[PDB]
Amino acid sequence: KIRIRLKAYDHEAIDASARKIVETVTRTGASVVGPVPLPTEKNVYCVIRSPHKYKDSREHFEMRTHKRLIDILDPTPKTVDALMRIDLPASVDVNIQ
Amino acid sequence: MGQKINPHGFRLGITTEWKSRWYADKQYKDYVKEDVAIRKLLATGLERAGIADVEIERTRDRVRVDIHTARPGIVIGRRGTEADRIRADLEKLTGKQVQLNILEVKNPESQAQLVAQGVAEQLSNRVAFRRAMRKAIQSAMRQPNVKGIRVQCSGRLGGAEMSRSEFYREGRVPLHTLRADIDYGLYEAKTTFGRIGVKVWIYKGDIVGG
Amino acid sequence: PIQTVGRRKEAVVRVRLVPGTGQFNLDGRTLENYFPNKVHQQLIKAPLVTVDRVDQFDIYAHLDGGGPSGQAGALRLAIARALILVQPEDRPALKKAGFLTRDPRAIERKKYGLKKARKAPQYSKR
Amino acid sequence: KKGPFVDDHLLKKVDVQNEKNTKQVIKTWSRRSTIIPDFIGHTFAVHDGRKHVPVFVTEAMVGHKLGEFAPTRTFKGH
Amino acid sequence: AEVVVKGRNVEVPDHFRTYVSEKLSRLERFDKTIYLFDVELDHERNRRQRKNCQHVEITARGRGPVVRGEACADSFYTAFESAVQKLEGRLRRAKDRRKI
Amino acid sequence: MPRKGPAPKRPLVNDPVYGSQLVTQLVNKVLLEGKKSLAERIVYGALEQAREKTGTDPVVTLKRALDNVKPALEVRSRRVGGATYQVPVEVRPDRSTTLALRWLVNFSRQRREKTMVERLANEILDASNGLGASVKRREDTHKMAEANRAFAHYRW
Amino acid sequence: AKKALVHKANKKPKFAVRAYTRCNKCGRPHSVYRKFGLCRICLREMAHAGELPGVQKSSW
Amino acid sequence: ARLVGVDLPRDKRMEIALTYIYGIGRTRSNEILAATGIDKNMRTKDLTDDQVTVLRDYIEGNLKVEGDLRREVQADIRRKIEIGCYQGLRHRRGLPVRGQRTKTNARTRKGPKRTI
RNA sequence: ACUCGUGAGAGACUGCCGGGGUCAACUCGGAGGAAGGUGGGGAUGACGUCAAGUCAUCAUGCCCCUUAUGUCCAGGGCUUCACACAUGCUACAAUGGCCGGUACAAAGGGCUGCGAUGCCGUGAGGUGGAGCGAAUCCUUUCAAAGCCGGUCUCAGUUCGGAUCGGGGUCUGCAACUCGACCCCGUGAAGUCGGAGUCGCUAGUAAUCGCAGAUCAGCAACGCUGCGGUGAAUACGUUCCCG
Repeated sequence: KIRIRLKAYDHEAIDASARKIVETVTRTGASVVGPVPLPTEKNVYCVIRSPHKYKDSREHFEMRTHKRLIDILDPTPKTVDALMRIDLPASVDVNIQ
Repeated sequence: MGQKINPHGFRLGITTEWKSRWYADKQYKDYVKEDVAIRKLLATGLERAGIADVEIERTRDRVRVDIHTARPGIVIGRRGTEADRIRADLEKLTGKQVQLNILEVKNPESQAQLVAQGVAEQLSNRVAFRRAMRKAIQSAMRQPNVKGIRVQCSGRLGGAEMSRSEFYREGRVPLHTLRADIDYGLYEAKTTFGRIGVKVWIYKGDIVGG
Repeated sequence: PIQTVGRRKEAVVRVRLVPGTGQFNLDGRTLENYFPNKVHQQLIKAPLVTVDRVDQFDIYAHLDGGGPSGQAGALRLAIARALILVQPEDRPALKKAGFLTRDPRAIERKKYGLKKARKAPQYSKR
Repeated sequence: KKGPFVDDHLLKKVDVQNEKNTKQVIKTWSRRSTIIPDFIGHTFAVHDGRKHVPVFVTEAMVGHKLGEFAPTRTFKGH
Repeated sequence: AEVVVKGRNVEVPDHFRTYVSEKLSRLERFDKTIYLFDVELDHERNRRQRKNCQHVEITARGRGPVVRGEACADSFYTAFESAVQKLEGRLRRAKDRRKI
Repeated sequence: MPRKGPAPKRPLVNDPVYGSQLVTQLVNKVLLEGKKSLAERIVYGALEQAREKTGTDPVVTLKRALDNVKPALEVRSRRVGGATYQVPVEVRPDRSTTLALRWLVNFSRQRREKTMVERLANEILDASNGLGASVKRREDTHKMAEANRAFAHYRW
Repeated sequence: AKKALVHKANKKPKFAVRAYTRCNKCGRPHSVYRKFGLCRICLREMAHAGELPGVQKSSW
Repeated sequence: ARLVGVDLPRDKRMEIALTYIYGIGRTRSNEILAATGIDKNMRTKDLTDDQVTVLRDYIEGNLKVEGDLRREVQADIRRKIEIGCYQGLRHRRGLPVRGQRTKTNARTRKGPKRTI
């Protein structure tokens, strides 16, 4: 098995990217698990929004990390070539485990 | 005073895209540092040239630096002579290799950053400031298709001692509406008496385009 | 059969239909040994007392989240919507008494510049 | 108590001082250790930043780090 | 009568200490109700081919609750004089107004 | 929610063991904060000690003490023109039950029994006979109301 | 944020306790974050300009 | 009862009755009463003089008490006040020794308040 | 199949019925419905004010230093203390303390990091490395207040932990001035707090733990968040404040 776990910042780009992976492996023909949402991680960073003394009146900046999963069973190298062949959005990093 | 949040940072989730785009775990502080030194390296000669936008896409450690400007011809002088010099210095300052894409905006008077460029560069050049504000406007409203127009100039206007803010507009510029597609640009004039910070809001349209 | 999901503050409970002489299965425990407070004991059996099928209905439940009382109020909700899922003409009699309606009251967000949510730092102007 | 701190510059100097059986006033930077009882009898000019204070080392000094036989702050109040 | 004297951004001359003591000391005269006084001395206008605007703030916990009181003037002594005139009238009002 | 009119109040469930609005309301006014379960153990234990010292229904003893502390008139506060006037006003039912339970709990809390259960038991019993300090606070409140009857006219 | 200190916090120190963060863009010594390497002011201005990838203004 | 030198009260449990000596707190009571064998729940009225014997010989033998700790603590504080330490200076001036806050608090070392 | 995780979608519009409305807006009740009338909370600060804040985040006009007002290092200081204020935390006990047994969370964090079973300690921890770049491994299967039981009998106490002495562990080149944590002892003030004054209208107040950022270590009782248990009252605008 080749299990692809892809992470990104956009849910739209990771959904169309997962559509590219499902359309790719499904196009070459294999047994493939569809896109599974692993949930998130959020990094919340509270910033005192003042150059000088105003400890109250903050603004806090979050950080969304979207995690999608596609599990690949029964790999054939004509399918494995198209994995390293094209990645379209490139804001997505793909873990191959 | 006016506690107005930067609207490109107020709609950066909804309408306006990020300028820099990648994914980074445990490489992020390095990508930040390279992003900063790249934008400092693209400040000077491109601010002579007419720079508006500096996007950095970043693939598997190549890099892709893309610039939206208002004159392909000052950014690209002799082919490779003006392009590949700043490109090559981006290749040496970063520990990477640079694919520099350079492209023109269809209307320079449409972008709020370039309006702030032309206004503040006129205001360093000893022209009348109310005449300058009026020049940038009116013509901008028609140019392509804008609905909003807010030009605020603070600082030593005309070389006076008091720091008088000015406020000219035309049309509709709603900031609290999030389906606004507002371009925002503040650029700061450099006179001998000081610096005249110019803010320009440009409201293109109602269109979500979701 | 007929399951269900009852959602209180951050708790959640899952029950299922079943006909039998009185039994109550929580997470491996009995109802009198999982809820030792005897007031939540009313707070969950009150939908059974309204449409009076207190003994003629036994089913097991599994839960998650909350504390004691969030799981109690959640299990009230899941019994109630289960009693929709037994007989729909029990449904106007539940909703009339104050039932079938989960309480949307949750612990609200703490606000910056405050000790808690809705609590200012106590300020003595001079 | 794996190994207590030793002041290697003062350690080298102290050994030389006691091998020759010579006693000399020492202008010492070190506020950090009175490590061995080999330091007994040697006069230490402790440096609180601003001047050097002579300190005699006796048997009771073992276990007190060297700097604060000389204090760094001055207070009277009136 | 506990008298705390802070700057804001300013020297605090021995003339300012003594004068502060004597104006504010008027209040010790006739308002026995006093406790703590907190006195804080701002200095802007300065640096601008113009005359410095002083500001004095004074805090006063009476015996009971908390007065505050704020004054802006071209100089410091005239400002603290004025501030004590205001405070004296107020307090006797908070003395005043009552007595059936 | 004042100055907009009357605000809607939360409905209060009755007691499981005893079956009364007034028992549960006594529990929610026993609740030194956080521990409603421990408030229920104090109220329940105190009312079974009242069951021991009466041999009757405890809620009848509770409502008889609640009746014997319940006030009818309360004084207040309006200062017409430079003089503070104690003004007597008719007390609503919920206001009277609130003053009865709140006085009962607080002056049980001043009383010198060992635990809280013996305090609340002895205060419900002494308020049932009429010998607690809380009944003396009812008589002092009607003392201030009847002593200040004339100022009540304002119709306020 | 003097260039002797901006430059001195980037060399190899003679002890490992001596190496501190010091925000890269301006050189601000206090209130520096580790994931960004930016102080709170450069985080706020750069995150407002969309320059940092995917940190955005929060509301839950 | 009577013991090492502390007059025991009328009605206290043993793990509290041992605590009223200068060298013994709660944990030493839980270890002494485990080593010797006296029940911790025993009152002082119900205490046996042979239990005073075995308990007394144990806690004067393998542990120190009133005179040893008062002369030892006193001799160590005056030890560091004779040699000239900075903690000696803190015990001299009547200041907190651990280098803690002296500007507002540390009133338990300065003591009762005089206000100027 | 049930959750749950994250994608798309439906759903609250005075839409439906009754009454007031100038037959207008809108308001009082009812039904359906998970929710009823801006359902709850956020993010969102108009024109301007206050010469408010910041030339120490940064940028900068002008003036000043350039053999120092630059810069490199050791040591010291920013932690001093007769005081006064300010925000917090622990309390003054029985709705409590201490010992034993037992049940339920949410969110988070992790590479020269998080580090398990096992073994050595009384305990901080030591030895060791399973396993994890993590819905998986680790933070124990996660809590504490809760419940069941025993003891304490109102006392300056089995309340309270400040202080001080001895003895340690860990981090670091280095814990003296100046770190935290653990063990033994020590055992002070404090009996609900004058004038006053502050917060809060429902999952709120109150109380209970948990995580995070900064960080080798920590002055964290701070800050930002997460959930647990969970009240009272609002007659009403005369009075104080805006």
